[PDB]
Amino acid sequence: QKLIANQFNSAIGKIQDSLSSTPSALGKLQDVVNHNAQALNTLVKQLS
Amino acid sequence: NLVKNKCVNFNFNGLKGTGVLTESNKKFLPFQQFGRDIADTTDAVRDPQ
Repeated sequence: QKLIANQFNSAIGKIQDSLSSTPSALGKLQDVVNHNAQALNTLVKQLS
Repeated sequence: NLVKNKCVNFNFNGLKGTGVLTESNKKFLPFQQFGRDIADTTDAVRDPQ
């Protein structure tokens, strides 16, 4: 149990470091936001 | 010419428009007159007087 708890704690801390690191993996969430923003920009620019 | 805090039909330089005129801090160049934004629409104007 002690070893498993230590491993779990280390794994969680590494998860924190992985997310806190620069190579953001949230591209799935960013693609939707980018698509909606760019679609709106094209639509608003289409008036010209 | 003059109008403050009122949704009005402005016809500066013969260009039609309707909106509220307020003070701005857009540091125009000595020759610059108009103003625009990312939305390719007018955003500022210089007092003819």
